[PDB]
Amino acid sequence: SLPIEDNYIREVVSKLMECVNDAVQT
Amino acid sequence: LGKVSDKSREISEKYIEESQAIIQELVKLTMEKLESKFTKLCDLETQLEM
Repeated sequence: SLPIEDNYIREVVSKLMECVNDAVQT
Repeated sequence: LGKVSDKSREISEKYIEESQAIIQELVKLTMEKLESKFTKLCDLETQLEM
């Protein structure tokens, strides 16, 4: 139950192919 | 780019077949209103002559 340092608490803490397949064709 | 262009050029045609299907509706929907103005005007064909 000893408090810890504050600077240690602050220390521990498929949509791609759907266009390519349509850009290769047209 | 040509692979775009003709691919676009058919899509424009897809709206032309749209657009006349709107236009041939207005040529319908005007006429009844024009009919709704003949049936009033043939009233006056009597009344003025009265």
